[PDB]
Amino acid sequence: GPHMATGQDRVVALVDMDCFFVQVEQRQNPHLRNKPCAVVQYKSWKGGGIIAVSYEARAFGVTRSMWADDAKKLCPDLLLAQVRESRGKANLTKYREASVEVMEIMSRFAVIERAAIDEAYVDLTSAVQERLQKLQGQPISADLLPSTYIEGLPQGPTVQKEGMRKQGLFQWLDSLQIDNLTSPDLQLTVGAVIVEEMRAAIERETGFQCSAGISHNKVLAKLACGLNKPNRQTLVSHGSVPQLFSQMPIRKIRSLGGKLGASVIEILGIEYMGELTQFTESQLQSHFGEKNGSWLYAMCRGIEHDPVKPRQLPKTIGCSKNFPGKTALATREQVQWWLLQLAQELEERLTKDRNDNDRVATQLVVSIRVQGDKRLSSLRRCCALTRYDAHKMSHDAFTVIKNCNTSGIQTEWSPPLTMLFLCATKFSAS
DNA sequence: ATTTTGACGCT
DNA sequence: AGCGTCAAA
Ligand SMILES: [Ca+2]
Ligand SMILES: [Mg+2]
Ligand SMILES: [Mg+2]
Repeated sequence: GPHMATGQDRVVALVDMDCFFVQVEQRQNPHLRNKPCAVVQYKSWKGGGIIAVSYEARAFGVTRSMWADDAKKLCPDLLLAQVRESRGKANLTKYREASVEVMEIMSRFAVIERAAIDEAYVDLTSAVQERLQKLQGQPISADLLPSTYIEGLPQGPTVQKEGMRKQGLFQWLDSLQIDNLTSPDLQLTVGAVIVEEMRAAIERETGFQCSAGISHNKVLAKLACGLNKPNRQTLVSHGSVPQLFSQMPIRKIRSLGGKLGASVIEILGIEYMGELTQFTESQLQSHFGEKNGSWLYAMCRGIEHDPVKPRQLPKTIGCSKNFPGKTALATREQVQWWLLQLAQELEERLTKDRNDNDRVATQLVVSIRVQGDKRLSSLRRCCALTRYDAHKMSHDAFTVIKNCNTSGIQTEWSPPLTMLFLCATKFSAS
């Protein structure tokens, strides 16, 4: 009752760019705008692997991970943009730079946590308090929320999408208590007003559209974001959680899409997030561990305390290349040449990072995969990163992995290498 | 023969 | 430290 926390103490948004790499390429090449199109890496093997897909192309069934040759079977007029190749490998610089554009705009509004190349969490609690003080009891107009959905509405006693959106928004705003500055629902609504402004700023200043979720915590904000993509935002209130979770597959909640979620389903014999409420906290801890159990117990009630971390920059800078099938590296010269290629890209990126962000990486992580291992990485070794020099870094990586070559012949490498990975970590101020 | 990333937990 | 899990485009 009066002491039960309800996880309504914060306003958190999650902003996620729509079909991000596709929008970067469509900005650059107007011929691709408003077309079925996809972004592809490499071309010789089956036309290249698709990594991003416009919504027009998704209508034909094109998805990520599809070979372009296969996507063309579903969508013969599919347009393609290729990821840049430098030093023999795909190079994602253009997308990293576009990400910085968006992250810098979002940081004007609030502290952000960079969650991926195209998404960030925003802690809006303080901005909301400020805006409520500015508003001075003034009601919030639907015109301030032109792209907002209120999850769960309309309800109770138009057949077009925008009509339904407005009906739900009208029901929500008609029922708000705008004179109570401590009302969580009002706080979320002001949060959504701010996110409309942030999304408008992103589109105005970059050309890129995005979706967003607004709720009381990161997990619900992320879930909310996906409910009405693209180019829309969704408010998930605390009160919407029971109905929302009553038919929500467990795997849809962030962190439950893999083995742990599968085990929750198998061990407990349930399917939907809401079914978790019938277990005690101790029961959940007994199956999934102390941390996961407490997290599940609160999360299924819509409560999560994970903070929006103040971190706009990536914590690592890495470069990786697979060598599948017959292309596996089987000679020492090959291994050294590709380590050099990777180290040269890494050096370029590190030097730019040092100039932009006043920091230096101090550890180099080398990871490899040998033919015949189901795991992504077969071996990982670290060494000191003391100089931003590609030849030194490639030599040091070779030194730390050379003992993996079983082959009695110095010139031959066995078992062949199917992946090389260099990652700069452990940044210190500079 | 998706590939190329990036964060964080476990022991 | 090295390995594993989960998640982005
Ligand atoms: Ca996205
Ligand atoms: Mg994303
Ligand atoms: Mg995606």
